[PDB]
Amino acid sequence: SLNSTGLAQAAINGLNARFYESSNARWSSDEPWWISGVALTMVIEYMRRSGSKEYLDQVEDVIEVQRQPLSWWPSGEGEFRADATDDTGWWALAMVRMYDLTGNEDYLNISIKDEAYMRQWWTDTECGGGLYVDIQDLTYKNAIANELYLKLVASLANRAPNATIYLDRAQQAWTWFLGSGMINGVNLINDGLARDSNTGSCYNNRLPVWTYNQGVILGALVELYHATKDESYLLSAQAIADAVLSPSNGLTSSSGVLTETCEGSDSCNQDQQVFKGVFALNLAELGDAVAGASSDPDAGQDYREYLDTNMQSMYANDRSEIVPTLFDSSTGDLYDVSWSGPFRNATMPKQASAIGLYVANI
Ligand SMILES: OC[C@H]1O[C@H](O[C@H]2[C@@H](O)[C@H](O)[C@@H](CO)O[C@@H]2O)[C@@H](O)[C@@H](O)[C@@H]1O
Ligand SMILES: OC[C@H]1O[C@H](O)[C@@H](O)[C@@H](O)[C@@H]1O
Repeated sequence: SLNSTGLAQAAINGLNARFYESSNARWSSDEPWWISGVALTMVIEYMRRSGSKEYLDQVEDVIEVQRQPLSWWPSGEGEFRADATDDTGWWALAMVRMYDLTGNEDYLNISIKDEAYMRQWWTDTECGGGLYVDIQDLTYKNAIANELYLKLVASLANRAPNATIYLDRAQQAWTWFLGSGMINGVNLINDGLARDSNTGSCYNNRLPVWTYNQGVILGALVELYHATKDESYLLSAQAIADAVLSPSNGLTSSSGVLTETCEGSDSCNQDQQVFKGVFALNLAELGDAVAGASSDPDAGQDYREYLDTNMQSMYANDRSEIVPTLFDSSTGDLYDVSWSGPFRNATMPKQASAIGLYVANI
């Protein structure tokens, strides 16, 4: 009915025409640096699922420049090692995807360097495990930094030469995450952990439920299944997904459209504008593993129909075409944050989220 591959390329062309900076090999320097790594992930995954290699040259140029020691964190010594573990995690998983697309061991070596870098802030003395997100302060063990790390060690357990240690690290990380309390009573993941003032024990801080905190964990459990052939990991991922799928949990609208919790008040900041695309791409990873792990043709079809239903709503209601000029013949599509509301503007985080949903249906 619809060509998700064609609309994905048009969305990537719209991302490049309005937000790419050739002089810096980066999308929107006025936006967070880690979202540029998410945009790189979506472009690499587009090329992987579609078999195309249009943006290969552009993406290697981005890596070569962003590999260098960051001006705001020279102690990281480059290779995407930043002042925050989650920032490093986004780029590390992008290198895992580039290694899957090209097979170049160079990109896998970056993810290995990033794993050892992030492990430096894993402590068993607080919360019984987990790593911090604020490297400079060490005051928060949130969900995203531990979900990105868990998916990284689980991915290296399937690709790295010394994969046994990465499997043990991933198995012990999922054990800590499941026992941390971040997964609440409805199988949704709150934002992070809080520390008791007197006892020191950690507990769910009951902070907002973000869509991207229910996606990265799915890809981690998928990789944990590919490394162990244990369908128990998928069943855990299906429970988290099914909770997001249920309209009674507030994440799925009555029309069946994914809605971030800030969309109602129109207060989604620069970070939250990209959350939805991250979940969609990871949900496609979970659906692909579920359909292959069983013989039922209807396996994972609930997840495919959801991504399809969300695509048509974003197409019909959130799309906007770039105006071609007599000097600038750049064609492409632009998208806002609400996958069902109206198009009012378009920024790079919302554009990257739109690409993720199109790629999640290829
Ligand atoms: O006051 C700091 C600010 O950041 C922390 O939230 C981070 C992350 O855990 C959240 O998922 C996203 C959501 O926008 O923002 C940060 O990256 C928390 O300490 C949060 O309470 C706070 O607003
Ligand atoms: O309250 C839980 C959590 O919320 C804050 O936003 C963070 O900065 C942490 O320091 C704290 O532990």
